[PDB]
Amino acid sequence: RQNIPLREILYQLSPYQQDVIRQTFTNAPKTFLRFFKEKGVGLATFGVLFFGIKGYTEHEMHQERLAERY
Amino acid sequence: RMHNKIQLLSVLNTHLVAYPTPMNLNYSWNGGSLAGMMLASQMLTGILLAMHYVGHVDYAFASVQHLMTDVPSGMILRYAHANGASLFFIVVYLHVLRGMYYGSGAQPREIVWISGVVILLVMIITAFIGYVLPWGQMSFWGATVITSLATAIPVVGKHIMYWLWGGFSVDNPTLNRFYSFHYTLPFILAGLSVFHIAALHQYGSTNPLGVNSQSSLISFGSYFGAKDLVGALFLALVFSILVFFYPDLLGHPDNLIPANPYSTPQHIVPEWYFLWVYAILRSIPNKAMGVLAIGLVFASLFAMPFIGLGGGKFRIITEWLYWTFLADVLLLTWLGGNEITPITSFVGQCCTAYLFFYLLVCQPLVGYLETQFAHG
Amino acid sequence: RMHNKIQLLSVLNTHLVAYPTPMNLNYSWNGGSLAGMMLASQMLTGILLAMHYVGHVDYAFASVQHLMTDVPSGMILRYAHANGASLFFIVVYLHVLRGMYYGSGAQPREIVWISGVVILLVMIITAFIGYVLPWGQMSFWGATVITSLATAIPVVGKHIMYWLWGGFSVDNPTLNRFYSFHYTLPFILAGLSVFHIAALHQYGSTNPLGVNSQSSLISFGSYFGAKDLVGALFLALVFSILVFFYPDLLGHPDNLIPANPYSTPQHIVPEWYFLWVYAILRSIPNKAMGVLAIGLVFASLFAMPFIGLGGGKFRIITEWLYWTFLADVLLLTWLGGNEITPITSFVGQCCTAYLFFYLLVCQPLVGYLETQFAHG
Amino acid sequence: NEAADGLHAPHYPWGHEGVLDSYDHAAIRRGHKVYQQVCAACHSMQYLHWRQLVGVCYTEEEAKALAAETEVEDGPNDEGEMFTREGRLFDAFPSPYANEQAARYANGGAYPPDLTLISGGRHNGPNYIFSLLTGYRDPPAGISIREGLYYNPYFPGGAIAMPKMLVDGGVEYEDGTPASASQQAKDITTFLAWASYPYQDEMRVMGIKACLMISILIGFAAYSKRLRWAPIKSQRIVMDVVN
Amino acid sequence: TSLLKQVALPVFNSLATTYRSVVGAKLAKYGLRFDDLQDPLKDEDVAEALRRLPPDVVVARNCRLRRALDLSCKHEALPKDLLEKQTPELSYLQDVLNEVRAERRERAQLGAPAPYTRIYYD
Amino acid sequence: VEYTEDDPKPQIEEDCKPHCVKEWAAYKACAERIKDDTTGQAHCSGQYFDFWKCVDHCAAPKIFAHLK
Amino acid sequence: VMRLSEALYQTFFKRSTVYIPMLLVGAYFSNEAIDYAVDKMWTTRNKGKLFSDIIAERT
Amino acid sequence: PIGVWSVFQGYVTPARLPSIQTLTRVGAWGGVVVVGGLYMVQPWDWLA
Ligand SMILES: CCCCCCCCCCCCCCCCCC(=O)OC[C@H](COP(=O)(O)O)OC(=O)CCCCCCCCCCCCCCCCC
Ligand code: HEC
Ligand code: HEM
Ligand code: HEM
Ligand code: HEM
Ligand code: HEM
Ligand SMILES: COC1=C(OC)C(=O)C(C/C=C(\C)CC/C=C(/C)CC/C=C(\C)CC/C=C(\C)CCC=C(C)C)=C(C)C1=O
Ligand SMILES: COC1=C(OC)C(=O)C(C/C=C(\C)CC/C=C(/C)CC/C=C(\C)CC/C=C(\C)CCC=C(C)C)=C(C)C1=O
Ligand SMILES: COC1=C(OC)C(=O)C(C/C=C(\C)CC/C=C(/C)CC/C=C(\C)CC/C=C(\C)CCC=C(C)C)=C(C)C1=O
Ligand SMILES: COC1=C(OC)C(=O)C(C/C=C(\C)CC/C=C(\C)CC/C=C(\C)CC/C=C(/C)CCC=C(C)C)=C(C)C1=O
Repeated sequence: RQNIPLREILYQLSPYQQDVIRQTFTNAPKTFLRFFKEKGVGLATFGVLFFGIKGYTEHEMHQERLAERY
Repeated sequence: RMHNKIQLLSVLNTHLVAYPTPMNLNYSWNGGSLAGMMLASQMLTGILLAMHYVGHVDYAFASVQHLMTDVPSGMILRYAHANGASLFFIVVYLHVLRGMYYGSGAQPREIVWISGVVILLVMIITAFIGYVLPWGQMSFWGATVITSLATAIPVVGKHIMYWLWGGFSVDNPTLNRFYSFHYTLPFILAGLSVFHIAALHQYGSTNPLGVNSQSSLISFGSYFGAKDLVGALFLALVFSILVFFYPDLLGHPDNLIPANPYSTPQHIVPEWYFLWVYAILRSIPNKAMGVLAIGLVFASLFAMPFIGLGGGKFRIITEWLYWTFLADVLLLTWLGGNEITPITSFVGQCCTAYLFFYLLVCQPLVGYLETQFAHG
Repeated sequence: RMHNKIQLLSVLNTHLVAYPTPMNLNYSWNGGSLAGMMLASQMLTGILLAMHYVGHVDYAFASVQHLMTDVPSGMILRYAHANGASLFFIVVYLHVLRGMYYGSGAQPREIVWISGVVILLVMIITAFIGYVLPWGQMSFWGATVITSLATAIPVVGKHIMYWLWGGFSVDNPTLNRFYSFHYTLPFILAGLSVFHIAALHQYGSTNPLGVNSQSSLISFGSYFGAKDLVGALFLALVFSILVFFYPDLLGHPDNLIPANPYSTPQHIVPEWYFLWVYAILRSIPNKAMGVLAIGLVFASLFAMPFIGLGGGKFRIITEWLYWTFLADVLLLTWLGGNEITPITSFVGQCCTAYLFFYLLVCQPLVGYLETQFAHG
Repeated sequence: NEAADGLHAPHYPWGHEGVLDSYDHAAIRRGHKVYQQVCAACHSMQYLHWRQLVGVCYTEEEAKALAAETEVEDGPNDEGEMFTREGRLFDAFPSPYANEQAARYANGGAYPPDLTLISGGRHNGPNYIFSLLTGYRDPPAGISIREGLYYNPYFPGGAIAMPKMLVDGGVEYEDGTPASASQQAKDITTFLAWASYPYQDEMRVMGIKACLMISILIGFAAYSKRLRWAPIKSQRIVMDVVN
Repeated sequence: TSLLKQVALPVFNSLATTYRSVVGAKLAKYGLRFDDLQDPLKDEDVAEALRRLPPDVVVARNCRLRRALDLSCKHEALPKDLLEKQTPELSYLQDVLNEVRAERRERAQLGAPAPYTRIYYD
Repeated sequence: VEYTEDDPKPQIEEDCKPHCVKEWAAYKACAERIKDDTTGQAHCSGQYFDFWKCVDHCAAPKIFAHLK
Repeated sequence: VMRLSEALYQTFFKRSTVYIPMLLVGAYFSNEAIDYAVDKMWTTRNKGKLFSDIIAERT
Repeated sequence: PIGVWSVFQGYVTPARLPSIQTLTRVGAWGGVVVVGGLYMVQPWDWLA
């Protein structure tokens, strides 16, 4: 099953010799900031393009409705 | 040892229990299990609803109402089916966008991408003919508008239209044949899903790093069963909220009026998951050109594993253009729900042109430039 | 090779083109491909039928009549779907009798036999609830007589019965759920057929000589394609005769009367392929004992690979006893269409006793005596 | 076009809007009485039965007495003829007309639609219904209305065939509530909102239980996921590669 | 085109150096190199170039990929002392791969195919 | 609060009308400017809708305060 | 740090045929408690609006 | 990759492309599809 040549030492601890969810509270703000640091540019360019084009379209639609008035 | 004695134990053990999987898969690799679970949910709730639905134009709406009020747990089943269709499309669309972001269709996984595009086309047809079954105003008039696109084909257009209708208009034979086709096509979806999954198990999954992962593989059953359970519970929360608190949020109020072939609604719109195709169709002032543009969109989806270069995080120009593509498809979704207007026609035309530009110009050429930048 | 580069072509080549098969198989090894062809024909005709059938009381009979006289090619489709059930059962029964004659379920093909027995049970349930659908007198009264036999299990009787009916008698909920269950069960039949064929391919087929045939194997796809085509053409001739010349020969004239819950017909008998079980049930003067005997027949069928010793020729005592068993089963088939008479009750009791005697006493003990005679 | 769209209706503070809130069952009872005395002269509500009002709106005996005051066609008898009888619990609400065509003929060509699902069958359902019932205003300049039609800016197109039907004191409530036009409109809008979603309270109770259970199970499943993945997330790999 | 294509190459070189700076900053946190981003399953020439290599180079490449995948599972980066030593642009594969691709281009002008196929499993 | 047999909604709607004097002025300007029309197509439904949307948004929570 | 007791382990945890009935009785009582809490909160919030409040008021 | 990567890597040459005789004999299947469609539909006045 796909022999891989490799030289290493691997260590593993029992899952009943460590904690489960206690470190999740410590790392939660750091992980939040790291997520937004990594995906900040893409989410921002998505938001700018989508909301800008939607806002321009809705504004010009409102102007079109106003132009039909008497 | 015990699974070595029976074939069915051996196949299940190999492909579900001891299947090697990259250890660094994140939660973007849960869309497939969620899509399979939503297909199973749709099949179960549909089989249960079929015991009370009558596929006749005099009894369809009335049997829907009777199932809603008088059948025990019938409202839960009906709302679960109608909103599980939308959650099925959400999960599948996010799965496809994951594949588009990571370039997962590339070699040696062209068959997986092609069977995926086949699955998505079958899914679209299944949902469209299922929506006609309540026989409301939207159910009648959307089937009228969409099946009237066959007359864009010259010479033999009206003949194919009348052959599909069973008459000169959408009526009872259309509803009966749509019910039979709608009962049938989910089993083809189950077969296609089995083939699609068995195609992926030939080589394995890709990882978020985009590198070869054969040095770091762990068993699927012990590790990714729990990781899939977590995502299934997050999906069950959203499913519960949609079924019990906002059941008609993703629907239309006109489908609660019985069908009238002599008075059309003012705003005929589909379900939300067909709105981008509808915007592509409405943006072009020619029926044949609109149908051709939809066919070219799906041809570009088929041709992705052979024209697409460029993948995940380390290929940064295409990674930035992915978000522009995502904004474009959501703008197409929003534009479909709005009325015809010169500015919406212009913006829809520009958005369709950008979708074609991204699919056919950015993915080959920018991918080739970044391969030359990184390894030239 | 071109088939070595796509995994779909490799599986299809391995299991349909180059699969090694014994070269001395006679024409009694064509039962399985004929059964698969009949299953595919039933699925196609039914999916076509469901586009004109309405699964509601006060519309079902009229929809079948509109199918028969107004739908183009509708009479051919209905008569083909009705007589195809009979031909499907003829072919599957001859297949089972072949396996009984040759000892085909023995080691290592016990999974093949067990999956076959499961397929037969699902076929019986599918055919019964599909026979209820036209909503004639025979449909209603057979569904009444069979489903009101759950009042033999103590305490938990009429609760299960009323939950099956959706009410207090066979009515519109029973028909409406029977339509959904009948549409759904043949896909389970197709999946079980695929699993059944895949279980045989682990070890390959037996031969008429009953010896090891690993030395003399030839390709399936060239030699056994035309051999299956010949038998398929014979089956098509019989099928065409039944559809076009004697379409109502195997049926019952009472099923052309609309169902009346307040008037019962003089003689209530099922279709011919259910008649042997009906004779076993009707011969015993106790409902719970009749259901126990019906369950015991299928339990002895499941236990056949683990108790049955003895195959085809060169095992001549069990070979001769097979013909008494065949006569017994055909006698039970004849007795089910008669009236209840003391002589017919006595003869049916003797036939049921001999059926159990052959299945549970002759096959182990006479087979062991044959092994002690031949190799002792 | 704005005139074809009609005037949008404001958002009123309904007491059943929140996911924690039930219906006002006293208002359903008063809304049904507006239905019997004003609505039902020309509206059918063909998917309601008197059995469904029990435990929501009336007791069994009150609903039986209400149903027994209606004439229901039944048959055929042993002589093959059609007769009439007292309504019962399983009977549906009486329809004022036998068919759509006589309903159109009695109302100038316009068919008054069924009100069982009119609340969920309109955009912004209860608010539109209340504003339509209390909103028969004077037409603006340049808008003329033909005979047989009445102006209502909430109706799309502005020209409705339903006249003003709610009047002050036109219903005598049995709980002492004074019956102005707005109170009658609010009560019948509450009854119609119940008619579109008859199991909203039960659905919300089940949804609260489901959301609580799934939210606890999410934490338990996250715990069991992190327990299984802990020997991998904390493993130590040492190799000779430095790069 | 030749009049403007004389100086279109330094602009290409500047964009390539900026691209490699950004991506190599991204790669160095995982301990990867630019040549580790090439998959033998994705390209049969890379699969051919990888079997032309001495065994210690392949062992080092596998070790780096294993370390990066472990780091990706742990949602971590390399520590500062390891991160300052990372050399993302030290090639081990580009010469062999360039030779393989030149051989394949040479065989194709004479109508010959490459003497290898894709990696086929099962 | 005391519930009245008379309708409180017209009084509340009349009370909110000083809060929307600008839209009323725009509607009256429209009604004056199409006075000499002869084609039968000039109408002032949009400015009318603006004024009544303002009044409705004012008076909506104060209407249900007076109703049981 | 915190650790399951040995004597409580040997009784309700070592065999699955003892663990499963304990699981079912705990499931029953958990469902009863969740039903009680949800119903009490709903009836307290919507007091005076239900049908049973009107019926008990008319006594 | 095999589609456009092969064109960009210079692996698609005239000596590797199929011949004009091969393109003639492969493209002759177009008449088979036309006559198969005419056999299936029979939409002609061609029989006279
Ligand atoms: C006349 C009709 C009136 C209708 C009034 C209601 C219209 C819609 C509500 C108002 C929407 C405007 C603010 C929306 C804020 C949403 C959040 C957001 O953008 O954050 C995403 C995003 C968040 O990034 P993340 O937190 O990294 O995900 O924020 C940005 O990146 C900033 C986005 C700024 C770009 C959009 C600016 C507004 C476009 C208006 C264009 C007008 C063109 C005029 C041309 C004609 C002139 C004559
Ligand atoms: C004079 C007979 C009559 C009475 C009484 C009557 N309606 Fe109307 N109703 C009509 C007609 C006619 C229409 C349809 C008008 C049209 O579509 O142009 C209608 C329409 C409606 C509509 C739908 C409007 C729309 O936009 O589709 C509702 C809701 C409604 N009625 C409710 C009521 C209520 C509540 C009452 C009692 C206060 C009532 N009806 C009493 C004749 C009546
Ligand atoms: C074996 C599988 C299925 C069966 C038997 C089935 C059956 C039915 C039936 C009888 C209805 C009409 C009842 C009603 O309108 O509420 C219906 C509705 C519908 N089905 Fe399914 N279905 C199946 C699977 C699916 C799948 C896979 C989808 C995928 C999107 C789907 C989408 C829909 C939709 C959109 C509706 C319309 C719901 C509405 O608006 O009321 N169904 N289905
Ligand atoms: C009913 C629909 C589908 C089901 C049940 C399904 C199932 C799966 C599953 C279980 C996986 C493995 C893990 C994962 O990536 O989530 C997978 C992977 C994949 N799917 Fe889907 N899928 C469906 C639809 C699609 C569609 C519509 C597409 C594309 C158009 C697609 C393309 C892919 C690809 C390319 C992969 C491999 C991605 C990778 O491993 O990196 N699938 N699918
Ligand atoms: C729709 C129903 C069925 C299908 C499509 C099917 C299909 C097949 C096929 C294709 C074969 C290989 C060719 C042949 O020997 O005929 C086979 C063999 C066999 N089948 Fe069936 N079968 C069906 C029902 C059954 C049933 C009902 C039984 C037993 C109760 C059964 C038991 C067997 C056995 C024992 C063999 C192996 C025979 C031997 O190699 O000696 N099958 N089946
Ligand atoms: C997807 C598969 C199938 C579908 C959709 C289907 C559909 C139908 C329908 C709509 C009817 C009622 C119309 C009529 O009776 O003419 C019917 C009747 C019937 N079905 Fe099928 N069927 C399927 C497969 C089968 C199979 C596999 C069997 C037997 C093993 C079967 C046995 C019957 C029988 C005996 C009747 C009664 C026909 C009569 O007496 O008129 N069906 N089926
Ligand atoms: C690493 O990658 C992988 C995943 O991702 C993390 C996975 O998740 C899975 C597991 C796959 C799942 C859960 C998807 C479900 C699979 C399919 C094929 C969906 C279609 C199947 C259906 C709808 C079954 C329903 C039909 C039935 C039961 C037949 C009818 C019969 C009866 C009702 C009796 C695998 C193997 C995997 O390798
Ligand atoms: C309210 O309503 C409406 C819908 O609905 C919910 C819609 O979706 C759409 C628009 C949807 C689009 C453009 C995407 C989906 C498009 C198509 C063409 C769906 C495919 C269905 C077809 C052609 C019907 C024919 C059915 C067949 C062939 C049965 C399948 C069987 C076999 C192939 C053997 C609109 C406008 C609509 O207003
Ligand atoms: C005249 O009278 C008679 C009939 O009538 C025409 C008959 O046919 C039969 C033949 C029937 C027999 C022997 C029994 C059939 C077997 C079973 C198990 C009964 C059918 C069970 C039902 C309908 C329960 C509901 C279940 C359904 C619909 C499907 C279950 C779903 C799955 C397994 C996935 C006899 C004897 C008969 O004398
Ligand atoms: C002892 O030696 C053997 C035999 O004896 C000589 C056999 O006979 C067979 C099996 C024979 C087979 C598989 C052929 C018979 C056909 C079957 C079972 C299915 C019938 C299907 C037909 C005619 C066409 C169906 C068409 C379609 C389009 C359905 C597919 C659906 C989709 C693609 C969506 C085997 C394996 C064997 O070892």
